[PDB]
Amino acid sequence: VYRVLQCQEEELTQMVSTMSDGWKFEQLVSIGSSYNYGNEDQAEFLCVVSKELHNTPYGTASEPSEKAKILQERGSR
Amino acid sequence: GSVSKWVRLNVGGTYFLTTRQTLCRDPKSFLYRLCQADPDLDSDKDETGAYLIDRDPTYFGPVLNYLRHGKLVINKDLAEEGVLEEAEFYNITSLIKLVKDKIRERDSKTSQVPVKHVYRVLQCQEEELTQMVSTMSDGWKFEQLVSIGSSYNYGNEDQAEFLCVVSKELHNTPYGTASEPSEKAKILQERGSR
Amino acid sequence: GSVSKWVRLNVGGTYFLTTRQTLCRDPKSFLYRLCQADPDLDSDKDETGAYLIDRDPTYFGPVLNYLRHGKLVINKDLAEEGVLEEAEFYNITSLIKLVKDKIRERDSKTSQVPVKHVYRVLQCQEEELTQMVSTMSDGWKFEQLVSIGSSYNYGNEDQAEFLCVVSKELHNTPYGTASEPSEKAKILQERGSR
Amino acid sequence: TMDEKYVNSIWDLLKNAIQEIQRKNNSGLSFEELYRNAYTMVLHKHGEKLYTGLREVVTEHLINKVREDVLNS
Amino acid sequence: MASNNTASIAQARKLVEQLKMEANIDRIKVSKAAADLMAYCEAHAKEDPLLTPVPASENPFRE
Amino acid sequence: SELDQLRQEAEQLKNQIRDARKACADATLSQITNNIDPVGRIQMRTRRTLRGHLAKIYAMHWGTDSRLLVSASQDGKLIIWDSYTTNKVHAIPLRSSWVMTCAYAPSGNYVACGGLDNICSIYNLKTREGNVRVSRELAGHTGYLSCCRFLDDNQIVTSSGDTTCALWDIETGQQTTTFTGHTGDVMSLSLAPDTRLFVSGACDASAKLWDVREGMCRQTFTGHESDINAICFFPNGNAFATGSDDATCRLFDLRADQELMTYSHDNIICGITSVSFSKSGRLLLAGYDDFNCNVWDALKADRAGVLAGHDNRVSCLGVTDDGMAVATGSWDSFLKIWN
Amino acid sequence: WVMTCAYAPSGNYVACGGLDNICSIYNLKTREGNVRVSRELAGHTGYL
Repeated sequence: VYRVLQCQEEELTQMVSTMSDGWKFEQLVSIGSSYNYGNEDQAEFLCVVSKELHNTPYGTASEPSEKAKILQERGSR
Repeated sequence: GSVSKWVRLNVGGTYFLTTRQTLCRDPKSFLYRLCQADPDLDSDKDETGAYLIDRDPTYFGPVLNYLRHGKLVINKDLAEEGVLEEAEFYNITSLIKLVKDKIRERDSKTSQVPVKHVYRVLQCQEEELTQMVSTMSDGWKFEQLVSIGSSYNYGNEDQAEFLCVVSKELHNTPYGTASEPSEKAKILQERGSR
Repeated sequence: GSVSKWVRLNVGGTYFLTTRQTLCRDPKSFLYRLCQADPDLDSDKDETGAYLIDRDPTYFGPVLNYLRHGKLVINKDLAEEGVLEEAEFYNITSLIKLVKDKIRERDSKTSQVPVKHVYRVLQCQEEELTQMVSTMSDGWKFEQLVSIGSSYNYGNEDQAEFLCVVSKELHNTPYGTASEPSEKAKILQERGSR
Repeated sequence: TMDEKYVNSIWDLLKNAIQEIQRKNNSGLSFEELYRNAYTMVLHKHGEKLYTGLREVVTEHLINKVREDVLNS
Repeated sequence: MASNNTASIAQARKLVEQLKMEANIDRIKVSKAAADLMAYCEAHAKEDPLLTPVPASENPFRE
Repeated sequence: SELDQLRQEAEQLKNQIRDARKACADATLSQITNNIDPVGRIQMRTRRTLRGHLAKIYAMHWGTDSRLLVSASQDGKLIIWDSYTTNKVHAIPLRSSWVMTCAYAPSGNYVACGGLDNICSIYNLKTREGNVRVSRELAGHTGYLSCCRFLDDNQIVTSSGDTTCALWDIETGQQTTTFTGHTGDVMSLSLAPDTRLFVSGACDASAKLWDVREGMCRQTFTGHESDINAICFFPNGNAFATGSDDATCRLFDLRADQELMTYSHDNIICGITSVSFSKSGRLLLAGYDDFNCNVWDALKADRAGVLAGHDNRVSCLGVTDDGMAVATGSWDSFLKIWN
Repeated sequence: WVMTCAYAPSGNYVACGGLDNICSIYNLKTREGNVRVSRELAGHTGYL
C-alpha cells in the first residue's frame, strides 16, 4: 500500500526519521512553485512511501455497508 | 534387544543405537511407552529384537536431540513445521511449546515486516558528496539523492545542494519491540517537538 | 569390526573407523578418555565389540573433521548450531569457540547491520554516459543516476551533468578487514582527511 | 510445564553412581552415562547444584569409609 | 531489605558516608580561592584569543 | 529500626557540613574589587555558519585538535565539521534516534553517542576501510544517556538516566565502576581538566563530584533549586560553574567546597542550557533557552557581552581546546563559530 | 477512506478510522522515537 506525504524541506528529516514500523520509504521528489522553485514556500517535496501487507492467503474483499457506499459516492465527486 | 542397557530402535528401517535413559528422559513421550515391555506390542523386528517404529528418520532426529541434550535443533533441510508435527505426535508438551514459540517468531518475521527499516536524511554539498558516499557507514544503504532549487544559487554551487536519503534494516520485529518508561525523556521529547 | 590401533566408534548407530592419534590429538575432549583404557565403561556394543557413543553422526561429522585437521566445516544442509552443540557435548573448547565464531559470522552477515555493500559516485556527462553505464564492471549494481541543476551552460550539458551512484555487495567476512596497525597509513589518512 | 520430576531422579542416580565409583565400583556403571547426565544438568543451569552435591557426596564418602579405616590404623 | 524498611537504611548509610568524607575535606577560605582564580584569569588574559581582537590573519577562522 | 539513628546522623552531619562551610566562608574578593581589570564592552562577530544540519542540534563537542567539531542532531545524525571550511569530514546516520550527546575521543579516533534508545554507541572514525564502522554498543543502563565523555579510548563515563554514571570499559564491552549516588536522574556530566574527577548534574539539583578511580562521590555541591542542565569545569580543575533550569549559574570551588560566584540578571530569565569557560576562564559564556547566549565576566558577573545570533535556543556550547573560538550549537540548525 | 481523527486529551495518542471497520490507535510518543501502531480496534461490522 502506497501513500504520498506532501512536505516542505524543513520537517523533511523529521518525518523521514520518524517513519512508522513496516513502512518502507520508496521515493522523494521536489516540486517547483510560483515563488522560486518550491522552498521559501510550503509544498517543496512529495515523499512516496509504501507498506508491505499480508492478505494474499486470506484474500481481500469489501464487507457490505450501505452507508459506506453512500459516503463513497459522496467522496467520489 | 528386548531388555538391555542400550536400545536398538528401528525408525523407518534405519537403526538408532541409543541408550535407555535417552528414551526414558521424560514419561509423557510416545517413546517412553514404546520403551516399556508391556501388552499391545506387535510391531518390532523379531529377528534382532529391535523396535520397528513407523516414523520418519528425518523428523525423529531433531526430536531425539531434545531428549539427548535437552534442546531441539532443527536442520537447515527439515521444516520446523515437521518437527512441530513430530513433537505433537510424541506428545512432548514442553517441546511442543518451544517449537511453537520458534514457529511463532519465524512466522512473525516471514509473514510481514521481517525488519523495520530506519531512514536518515544526510545533507551534503556537491563537493564532499562522493567521499561521504564512499565513507558512508557500514551497514547503511543509499536510497536516494535529490537536488534542491535555491535562490542562493540555482542548481550547482550550493552548500545545501544535495539531500541524500539513506537507510538500514533493523531486527526488532522478530525479537519484539522494546520500550521503557521515563518522565524526563517524555518532557524532553515535548520540548523537542515545540 | 574390532577396536584396535584403528578404533571403530558407534556414533548415533553408525560406525566411524578412525585412527587412535587422530582422536588423541588434544586431551580436552570426551574421546580422550575413550581412547585410554577404561574399566569405567559399561554402555558399549558387545554384539560387534564397538563403543556405542550417543550423538548424531551428522553433527559429529564436522567435529571429526576438526579433530583430524583442526578446522570446522559447515555444509549447506547441516546446522551450525547442531555442530555447535556437538562440540558442547564432546567438550573441545577451541572447537566450541570456533563454531561460535562461525555462527557469529553467519548471523552478522544477516544481522541488522550487514557487512556487505559499498557505494561509489561516478560522474559523467551525457556524451560519455551510456559508455560507462554499459562498460560498468561485473558484480557491481547500478543504484541511481541523477542529473544536476545548472545555471551554467544551459541545455543538456555540464561538466558534472550526471552523477551515477553505483554499489556492490561485499563478502568481507571470509577475506577479513584491512584494518591493522600501520602508522604511515594513519599519517596518510590524517593528511588526506583535512 | 514442570520438569524437576526426572531431574531429581537423575540427580539421585548421579550421586549414587558417584558414591559407587568412590566405592571403587567400576563394572556396574557407565562413564558415558554419568558424563551425559552431568552435561544435561549443567545445560539446565544447575551448576551450583552440581558443585554442592559433588562437595557433599565426596565429603560423606570420606566420612563413611576413610575415617573408620584411618582410626583403625 | 523490606524488614528494614525497604533498605532505606542503605540510603541513609550512604548519605552519612558522603557527609563523613565531606567533613574530612578541609574547606579553604573564599577570599583565598577567589584570589587564586582571578590571578589565574589575569595571568592567562593575553593567552585567551577570545580576550583579544586579533589581526586579520591571526586565527584560522579569518586567516 | 536502623533508619532512625542513621537519618539523625545524616541531619547532624548536614548541619555540621553547613557550619564548616560557612565557617570557612570568607568575603569574596572578586566581585568586591573593581580595580581589577573590568571586562568592558566586548563586541563579537561570528565567522562561520555551519549550516547543513536539518534537525535541532542537541550536543556539540570540539575535537582535541580544536578543528574537528562533532555535532549531533535530533534525528540521529552526526556531522564532524571541519571548522575552517564548513566541510563535513563525516556524516554518520545513527541506528538510534533522539541522540542528545556526542562524545569525541581524547585522540580524535572515536565518537560516542547516546539517546533515548538507552544505548551508548562507540564508532571508530579511524577504521582503515574508510567507512565509519561501529566499535561497540554498550547497553545495560537504567535510562537514557544524558551525556557521556571519553576518559580513554577504552574508558568512558556515561551519565545515564536514573542516577547512574557507570564507568564503562570499551575493551571488554562490560561496565566497570557504577556510580550510584544521585536521587534524580543524571542530566549532565563534566570532566575536570585533571581527568580524575567528574561532576555529575542531575534532577536532584545537586552536583555530585565523583572520584573516577574509586567509585565514591568525592563531594556534593548544591545551591540550585532546579535540575542541572550542563556543567563546565574551570581551566584549573579545582572549580567549575553549573547551570540549571533557573536563570542562575553558580560557580563552585572544590577547595572551598561551596559556591564561589553567582551569575544571573533580571533582564533575561531563562534556563541556562549550556555553560562554557574561555581559555583563561575569565569569560563565562552561557547559552539560554532564550535564542541568544550571553557572556559574563567569570569574576564580577557583569555583562561582558551578548551574542545576538541564531533565532532559537543555543542548545550546546563548546570552546576550542586553546580557547581561540567558541562554537554555539543551536536548535535552528546553524552552528555558529565565534572568534 | 478515513473520516475520523480522534486526538487524545493528552497529545499522547491519536485515533482514526474509516471504511475498514477498524479503529487505528497510534502512540505518537515512543521511546523508540517514532510513531508506531498501538492498537487495531476490530469488532465492528460497520465503518467507524
